[PDB]
Amino acid sequence: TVTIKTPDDIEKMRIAGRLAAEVLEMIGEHIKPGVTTEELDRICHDYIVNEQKAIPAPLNYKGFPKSICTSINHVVCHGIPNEKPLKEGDILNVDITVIKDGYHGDTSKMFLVGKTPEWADRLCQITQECMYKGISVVRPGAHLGDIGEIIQKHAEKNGFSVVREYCGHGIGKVFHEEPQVLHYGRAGTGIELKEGMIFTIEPMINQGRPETRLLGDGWTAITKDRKLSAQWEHTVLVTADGYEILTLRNDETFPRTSAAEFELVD
Amino acid sequence: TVTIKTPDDIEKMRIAGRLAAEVLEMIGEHIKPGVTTEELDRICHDYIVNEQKAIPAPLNYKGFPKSICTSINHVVCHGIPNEKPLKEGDILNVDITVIKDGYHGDTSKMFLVGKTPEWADRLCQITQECMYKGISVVRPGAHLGDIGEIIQKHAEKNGFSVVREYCGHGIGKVFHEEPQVLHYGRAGTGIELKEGMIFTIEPMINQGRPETRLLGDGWTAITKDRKLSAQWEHTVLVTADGYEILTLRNDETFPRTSAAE
Amino acid sequence: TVTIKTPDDIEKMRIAGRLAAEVLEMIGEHIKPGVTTEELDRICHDYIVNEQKAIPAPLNYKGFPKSICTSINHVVCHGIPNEKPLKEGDILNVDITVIKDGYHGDTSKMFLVGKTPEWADRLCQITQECMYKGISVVRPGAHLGDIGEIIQKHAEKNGFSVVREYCGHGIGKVFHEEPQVLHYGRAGTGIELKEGMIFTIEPMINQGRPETRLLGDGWTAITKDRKLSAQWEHTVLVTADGYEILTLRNDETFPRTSA
Amino acid sequence: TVTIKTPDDIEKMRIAGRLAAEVLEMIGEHIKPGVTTEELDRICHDYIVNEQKAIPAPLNYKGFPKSICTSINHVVCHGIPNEKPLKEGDILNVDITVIKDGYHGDTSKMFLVGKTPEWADRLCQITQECMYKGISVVRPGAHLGDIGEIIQKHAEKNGFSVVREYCGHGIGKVFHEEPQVLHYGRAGTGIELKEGMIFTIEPMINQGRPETRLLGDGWTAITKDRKLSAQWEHTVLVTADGYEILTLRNDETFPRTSA
Ligand code: MET
Ligand code: MET
Ligand code: MET
Ligand code: MET
Ligand SMILES: [Mn+2]
Ligand SMILES: [Mn+2]
Ligand SMILES: [Mn+2]
Ligand SMILES: [Mn+2]
Ligand SMILES: [Mn+2]
Ligand SMILES: [Mn+2]
Ligand SMILES: [Mn+2]
Ligand SMILES: [Mn+2]
Ligand SMILES: [Mn+2]
Ligand SMILES: [Mn+2]
Ligand SMILES: [Mn+2]
Ligand SMILES: [Mn+2]
Ligand SMILES: [Mn+2]
Repeated sequence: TVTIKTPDDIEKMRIAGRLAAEVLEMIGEHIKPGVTTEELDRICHDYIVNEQKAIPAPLNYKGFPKSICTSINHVVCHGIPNEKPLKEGDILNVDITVIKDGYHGDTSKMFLVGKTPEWADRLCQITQECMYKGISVVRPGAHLGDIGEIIQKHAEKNGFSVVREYCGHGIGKVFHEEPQVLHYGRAGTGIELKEGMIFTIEPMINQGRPETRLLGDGWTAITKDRKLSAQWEHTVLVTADGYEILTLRNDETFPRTSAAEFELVD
Repeated sequence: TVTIKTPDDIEKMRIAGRLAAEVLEMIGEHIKPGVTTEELDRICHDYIVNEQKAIPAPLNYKGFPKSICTSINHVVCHGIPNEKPLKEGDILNVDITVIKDGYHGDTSKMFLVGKTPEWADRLCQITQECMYKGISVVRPGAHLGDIGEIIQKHAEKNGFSVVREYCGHGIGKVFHEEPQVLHYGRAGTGIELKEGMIFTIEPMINQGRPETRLLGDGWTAITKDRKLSAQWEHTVLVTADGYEILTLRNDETFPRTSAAE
Repeated sequence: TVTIKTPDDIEKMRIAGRLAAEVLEMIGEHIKPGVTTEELDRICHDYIVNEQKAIPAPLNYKGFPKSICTSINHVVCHGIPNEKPLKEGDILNVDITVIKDGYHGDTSKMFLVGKTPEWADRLCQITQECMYKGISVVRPGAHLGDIGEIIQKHAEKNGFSVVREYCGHGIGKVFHEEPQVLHYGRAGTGIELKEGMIFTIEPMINQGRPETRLLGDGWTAITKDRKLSAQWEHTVLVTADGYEILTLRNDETFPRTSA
Repeated sequence: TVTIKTPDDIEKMRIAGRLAAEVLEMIGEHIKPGVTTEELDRICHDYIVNEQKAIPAPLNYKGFPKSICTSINHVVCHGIPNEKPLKEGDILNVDITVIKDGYHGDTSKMFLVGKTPEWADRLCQITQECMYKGISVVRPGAHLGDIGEIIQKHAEKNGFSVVREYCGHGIGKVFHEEPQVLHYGRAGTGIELKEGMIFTIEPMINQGRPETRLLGDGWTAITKDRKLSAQWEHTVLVTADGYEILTLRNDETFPRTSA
């Protein structure tokens, strides 16, 4: 069963969600050619632990040895931070998860490292759109398939493919719980959404074919065809009216809630 | 019945050979006019070390300063990656060796950079044909000379010459071991091939005359006459009844084994 | 290190070999269109256990769920007896191994079910010849490679191909022991044969390409091109000056031994 | 380069071989104490010319003055038939070659005349075994060395030595062609055999040391140490996967072919 969070859980989830967003607003300043993913990891780790008084959820999670995941270029997800420097032209996903007093906030974004090819930029833009469209359909009475279909149609119209081997997930006082949030599928299928459900929408969208391959560290997934892949992620609450993005950043213009979306249509 | 078993060493050589082949498959998509050979070298080195969790065997080998060899046009072999960009019309050999947990896989292939002249295309095709002919005679009871004869005949019939001062070699847990695999000679001579032997066939074929000379850096060999030179290389295992190419790529149509098409 | 059977081991292997042969001699009378391979399996099972006072070696061996293997048409080896009826035109391998007081006799033969097409008959014939040829070169001083070369030359010369990833095997008080016996290769290579070695020669020979594919049950191997495949097997003793076929049937005219 | 025979050549070589063998079958009844080798020569000459409509190949061949060779006792080979009678206790090699319509068949055999010295019969039997073992390794892919090695090991195990100064040879529409077939040497070296080659295996095996001495007649070779020497010879075809003995006699029990 999918857990239904109480009003109290939801307030604590807003808090965790705001912190994870703040790690991303903070780290952007440090991202330039030459900085290593491990130095970014150390910066996020110290911010989360020393300033936010919280804990990086990935750390030691099923063996994962670092505090954040850093996925660059043809890396699809779960890249382990290391001493390899960022190179101008890279696209970088920084994926944060913060646990504040037992509650998880999970979110990621793409960064452009110095000057980047314009078509890498567009992959990143289109992928964020896919995420935003997936969020736009969330409301009580929608079905999980609604989210997959709308992401999949937008990616595919743009000549990209959706990664099927990884999905979004319920999130709460546990990092990964039901449901599996697939980023492909058919409208009206899968479980029905209810107020108080909380889950991530985190589409991985590849420039070429959808298949991935795992490296020998057990975590780093790359595109089998070595083409680019981008991801963005938010933690989403189902509200009485529709959705609330718990991990919204201050640099984002997408409406935080169905209520803010209704207002702007006036 | 029982499913066939292979010695451990042989499966670890098949892994090393498949990795070496994948580096060539990978690097093809990066080769175009304007890319420097030192840039190819960095791309290959990072893919071997960071993704394959393996080691570029050429690196610091007898002092060689790079991770791959890049040999262009009248360069015969062992060209040192550098800051010179590839130009339209270049022929380029990229020669990889990977060491995966101590086992080596050694292979090279010719790339046509942009629109190349027909005579450079013909040199590359016939050199590849020479290599595949050499591989085709490999089986228990073949003699090393069979490989040199078949290559020499195909090269010379088509107007080309064989470089004599470089040869293929045994390979396994060491990068270079006995035997010397000459790309010229006479059938039925030299040692008899035995099942489990692994060695390379890597003919260097010249547009003009066979003589080469070594430059100042002690690695870069060039044709004496300054005409083109092409090379292709595979790592080959002698099997119970024929050959198995350990470094075969997905883009190759030649059969991986004798059986076996 | 290949085990060398002692004279007593040899008497015991002869008994097991004769029993495995008599299972094929027996089951032949039951094979016709309409009979299911799970019926054949039950009949062989009851014969080995209740009559011979022996054990069907394949039963529960690495999980194999039946007492014999029944490979039809494009199936290469290890087919699992089941509810499908034999059809007119099928070729069928019944592969038997009996354990009689701890000693194994392993043998298989092809059956032509009703009227069979000429190309199926030819394949079965040439595979039998291949197996007999492989048997004929066995003597002390020969090498395992002599068996693979003679089989593969006879197959290929007649347009057929040799399955490469499955082989014959030493046999004794254990079902599968050293050496691997490839049905392809070069004469004079591999281990040297000595009196008292016992092993199988069980070539699988394909109508089209050599390659095979394992199905979902983890056992049933089929030709990759779905063309026909045939197998014949015998358990073979290296004697002082040639061979002895421990699993010879009385329907066979090839000599029991080289002398 | 060794010549390769066509199928028509081979049918003709079969005829020449069979005729050569038939001379040895015919001559047996005339071998007894008191018969001279020149009488055996004349009888074989007349049989070949008058009855087989063929020609004795040794006649006038490089000066040789007779139709057959007859080598007795310590004579190793190429004895010239003459007026000396066979004596109780002799061992005698009769070496025949017939040309039939241009094709040659070359074969010899030992005869024991009456009561022979006691280790003379075994010399002759071991020499025939040596020849048979040489034949038994012939197939495409074998090496000439394989013949040399198997013969030499059997001879030396029995305390005998192999004559090195003479050898077997290619044969066909010519009496002596490539390659030299040495009766000593090392497995897996020398010329590799191919289907359609035809050559002789004709080991000369000495009771004592291997060295020979040539007599004044330029032909008759004897053992330097004067101990007994024996020889047997057949013409051998390399077939698709083994051998065919073109000069087999009806008195022999070794198989005509590997098949
Ligand atoms: C090493 S655990 C990383 C998990 C990732 N934050 C996710 O979105 O599930
Ligand atoms: C299910 S075990 C199959 C064994 C088969 N009789 C063989 O030859 O090895
Ligand atoms: C600089 S060492 C390069 C050696 C090369 N890969 C070979 O085939 O031997
Ligand atoms: C005097 S010619 C005799 C030749 C002999 N028959 C041989 O085998 O060569
Ligand atoms: Mn990526
Ligand atoms: Mn995440
Ligand atoms: Mn997530
Ligand atoms: Mn078996
Ligand atoms: Mn060149
Ligand atoms: Mn090499
Ligand atoms: Mn190389
Ligand atoms: Mn069996
Ligand atoms: Mn079959
Ligand atoms: Mn004599
Ligand atoms: Mn002769
Ligand atoms: Mn003769
Ligand atoms: Mn040889």
